[PDB]
Amino acid sequence: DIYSRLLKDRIIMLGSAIDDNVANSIVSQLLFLAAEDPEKEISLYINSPGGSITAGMAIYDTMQFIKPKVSTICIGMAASMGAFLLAAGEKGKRYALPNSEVMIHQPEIAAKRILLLRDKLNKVLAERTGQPLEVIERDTDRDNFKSAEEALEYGLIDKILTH
Amino acid sequence: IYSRLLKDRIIMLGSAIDDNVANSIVSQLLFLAAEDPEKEISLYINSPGGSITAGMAIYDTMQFIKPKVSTICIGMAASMGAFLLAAGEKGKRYALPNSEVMIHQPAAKRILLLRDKLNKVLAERTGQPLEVIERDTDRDNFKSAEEALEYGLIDKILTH
Amino acid sequence: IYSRLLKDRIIMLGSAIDDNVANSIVSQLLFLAAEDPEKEISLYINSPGGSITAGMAIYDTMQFIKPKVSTICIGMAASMGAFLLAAGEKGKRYALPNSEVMIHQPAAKRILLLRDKLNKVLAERTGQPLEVIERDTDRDNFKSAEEALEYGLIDKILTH
Amino acid sequence: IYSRLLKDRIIMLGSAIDDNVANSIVSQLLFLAAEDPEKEISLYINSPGGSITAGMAIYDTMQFIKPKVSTICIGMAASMGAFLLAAGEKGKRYALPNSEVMIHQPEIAAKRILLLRDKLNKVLAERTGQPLEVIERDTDRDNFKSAEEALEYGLIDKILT
Amino acid sequence: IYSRLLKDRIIMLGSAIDDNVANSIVSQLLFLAAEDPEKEISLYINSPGGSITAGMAIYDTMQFIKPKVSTICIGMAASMGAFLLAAGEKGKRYALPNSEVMIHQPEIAAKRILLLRDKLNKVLAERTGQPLEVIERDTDRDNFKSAEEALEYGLIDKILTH
Amino acid sequence: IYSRLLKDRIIMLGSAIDDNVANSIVSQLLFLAAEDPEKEISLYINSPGGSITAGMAIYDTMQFIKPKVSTICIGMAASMGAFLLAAGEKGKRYALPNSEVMIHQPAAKRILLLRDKLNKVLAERTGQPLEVIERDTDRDNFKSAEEALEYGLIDKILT
Amino acid sequence: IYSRLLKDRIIMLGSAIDDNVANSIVSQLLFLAAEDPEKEISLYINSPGGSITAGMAIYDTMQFIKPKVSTICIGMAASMGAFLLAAGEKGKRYALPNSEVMIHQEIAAKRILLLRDKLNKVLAERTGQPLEVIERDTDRDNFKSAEEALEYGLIDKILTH
Amino acid sequence: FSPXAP
Amino acid sequence: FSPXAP
Repeated sequence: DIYSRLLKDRIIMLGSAIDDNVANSIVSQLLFLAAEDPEKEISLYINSPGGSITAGMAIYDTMQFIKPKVSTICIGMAASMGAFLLAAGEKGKRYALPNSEVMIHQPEIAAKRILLLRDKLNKVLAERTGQPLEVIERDTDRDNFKSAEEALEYGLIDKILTH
Repeated sequence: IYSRLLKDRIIMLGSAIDDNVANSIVSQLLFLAAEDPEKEISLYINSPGGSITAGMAIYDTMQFIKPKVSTICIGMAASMGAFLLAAGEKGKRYALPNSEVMIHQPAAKRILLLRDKLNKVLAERTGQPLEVIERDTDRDNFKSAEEALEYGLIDKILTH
Repeated sequence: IYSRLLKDRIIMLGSAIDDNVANSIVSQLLFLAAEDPEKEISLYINSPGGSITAGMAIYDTMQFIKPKVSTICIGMAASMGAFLLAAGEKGKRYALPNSEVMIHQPAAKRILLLRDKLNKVLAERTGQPLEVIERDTDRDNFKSAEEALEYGLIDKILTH
Repeated sequence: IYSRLLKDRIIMLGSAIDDNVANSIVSQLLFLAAEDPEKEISLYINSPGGSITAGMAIYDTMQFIKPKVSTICIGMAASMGAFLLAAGEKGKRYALPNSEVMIHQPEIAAKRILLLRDKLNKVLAERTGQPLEVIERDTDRDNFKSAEEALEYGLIDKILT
Repeated sequence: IYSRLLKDRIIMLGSAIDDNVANSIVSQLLFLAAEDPEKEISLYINSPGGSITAGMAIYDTMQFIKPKVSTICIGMAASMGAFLLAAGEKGKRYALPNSEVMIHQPEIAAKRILLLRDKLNKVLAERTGQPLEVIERDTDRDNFKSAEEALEYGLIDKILTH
Repeated sequence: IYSRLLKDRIIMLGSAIDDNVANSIVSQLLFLAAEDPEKEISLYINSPGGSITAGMAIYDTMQFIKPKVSTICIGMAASMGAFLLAAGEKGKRYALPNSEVMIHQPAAKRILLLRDKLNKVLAERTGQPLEVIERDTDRDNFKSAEEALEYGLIDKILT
Repeated sequence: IYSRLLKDRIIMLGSAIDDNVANSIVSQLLFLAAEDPEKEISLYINSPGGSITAGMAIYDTMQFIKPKVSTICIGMAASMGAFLLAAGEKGKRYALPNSEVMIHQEIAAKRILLLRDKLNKVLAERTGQPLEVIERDTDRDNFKSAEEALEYGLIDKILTH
Repeated sequence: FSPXAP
Repeated sequence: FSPXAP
């Protein structure tokens, strides 16, 4: 019911791990909200431990494709593909709460596609964050946690919500 | 949840294709054609594939109904999914930039009949020799949106 | 899905036929005849077949109600599904081009003479003399849309 | 997805008869009689039969309520189902042309079901019109009938062709 | 479901009586009495019986609420179902013609069962007119009773036919 | 069913008291006080008892809310149930004629501290000396509706 | 459930705090602030505690929304439940007389460490209590009573007769 | 089944 | 989180 109220307000809640069911859910909601008003914003709230790289790449592609801008907001934690979806939000509308945390660490389908998707993830990260590619390469390979401050400085968010 | 999507004439095929998924997609197709026989349908495909009989029934319904069925690959279109993608309307077959499409494709006389027909339709809709469509739907493969557009599986890549 | 199909006077028989499916289909038929006792019904069949009593209940309901029941084979009409296809309204029995129909029908005395009662309905509806039907029933072999058409199980083949 | 049938004063007995189905049918009958005590009810029967006590609960309710309960055999009426069919209102017992009816029949005390059974035999005899002896014999014996045979036996009145 | 029969002030006791059934019946009784303290309630009984404590809770509630509780045996009223049937409003205790009634009666302290047993047999004595010894003897043994022998004994007031 | 019961400002405590039953009863009490802070609540008790922490949470919420909480023992009020019955509003603690009430009662230091506070509140409610409560709630015993009146656990027996 | 309770701007935190409970509480807080940004919220806490990241989500949300969030400990507030109690609005942090509060209290252990230190520092500012006594009291197995908790800085006032 | 039921 | 997310 709270999810329904949020959706009437063009709000999507990604509060669980990302597998194919969550991917289809978020994708359907994105497409629906864009069908209702192609030029009104969507806000994607992220409290996700991360998950499947293919599912997350699906969500990311849909975010790009729809005409609305998708602002992203980190509530509790954005890890793995959740951190990537956060960093892939609308220019200027990437937010985190003060005590939020962001680890861009990232752990039946052919291995080759996994490698190639991982490389697109890497380069998209580099362009949206400004870091040299090789740096994004290293940091998405090691366990490492940042905070709203350190993330913002890294360029994974655009603003912290204070006061 | 998806009921609201049905109103915009959008059908979501996000799971593997068995008899249940097929009857539902066929149901929704027939419904949308009843509500308006000459307005488009959009079929979003994120499917690992599945049963050849189920998918072929969805293929038949796509043909029969008077509306044009645009097909859009979101995450992945494999096996029958890929086929259903390649069998969307002329000019309205789409894939997102990071989509992937493996036409690879895994009750004996009938499977063979349906398979030969599937390869024929793939060969006409892609512009490929049947002897090639036989080859590539037999060896496990994986193709980019870019490889798929030049193969003839999609008509455009939805960029920006 | 089915709630909204029901408004367009469409009934979906996409599962095997047992007493639950039979009660469902019967109730929907009666309901649709109550809402309008002179407007068509369309029964889409994608069924592996099943109980002979259940199927016969569906058949009796189809006869009794005032509307004509067009039947349409989407994927496959086997056993009682094939029978319910052949028992649709004259002129409004349809199949899709890759549809397939096997009229092969799998208390002992009761089942025997019930099978025998089925074959004779199939005969009067199709036109085949009821030897032609006993041999086919005792046989594992399926017919395409064109075959079923020549045979009398179908009225028209759907492709606009 | 049966309440719309309930509204047209139609009850659906499509499963085997145990205490849950009995309570359901009894509640629906009482409800339809509370809404209008003098407007018909239609009981559609597609049942393999079942518990003799459950079916006798249903039968008792059919008698007690003021409305007339027409019964219609759709697919099959066996054991108590058949009984519930034969116990429908005078003149309003129907079967569809390919319906089948087997009055054959198979926690509580022995003597209880025993004279309960003698009772439903006497009721079948008055409704069909056959000698008790003959209802008595054809219940302890596997047998099946079509609408054409049932109506000859007494279990239905008219066939809906 | 029953949600609608409750509006007509009808309660359905069609299962064995345990603490969940007891709480449900007590809640429905209190509810119906809150909605109209002086309009009748009808309790339809088709019960194999069950817990003596749960049943006694239902019995107490029936007494306490201002409305009269008419009881109606549909299929069977055994054990605490039979007791609840016999304990319905004076003059409004009914049974259908083929109904049957066995007053046979088989986490909680043991002494409490003896005292509740006493008051059960006592209330039955009062309600059926039976002399106490007869109830004590008859709630000690299995015995079926058709609506006729029930009406005779005094467990119901009237049988329902027309 | 109880949705509608809740509209007549009636709460049903018919099961054993654990944290879920607690939270339920607490939420209902707070809700009913929010809807009308000066209209009565009727708590019907048919409970075997249970957790001393969860039962004492309900007790605290009964005090705090402005309404008077009349308690009514239907079948049996045992352990915390009994306590909750004895903790009802002055003059509006009731039992039915065949109701029965056993005040027997089964970090760890907290459960002991709560036990002592329970004994103190109970002694105040009954009027009996604590010294006896401290032993009575230690014994397997059961009072009748009448005996309960005499003790001070209830102050009126319903006809 | 507890939707009726929501209407009265009351939130119930009666279970352990994980990400689901979090998201629930967060959504309800945001909703109540949307409905009326300047009317109070009452958060009742009967929680054994739980995840530090989930609880921290809830805390951030409490800060951000315009309404004042009064917190009330009913049965027990442990771990992040105690932290959420202590983080209620100034002057509107309550406990019932027999409540108990123990501030005793997938993810890197180094991160757990820094998280804890930040938590300690918030509790310090929130109770007016030296950080060293805050860090020492989360090593103990002590539980503060309602009154003990009031003279420590965890709640503003106790409500009784 | 009407006519005639109901 | 409005103002301003949205």
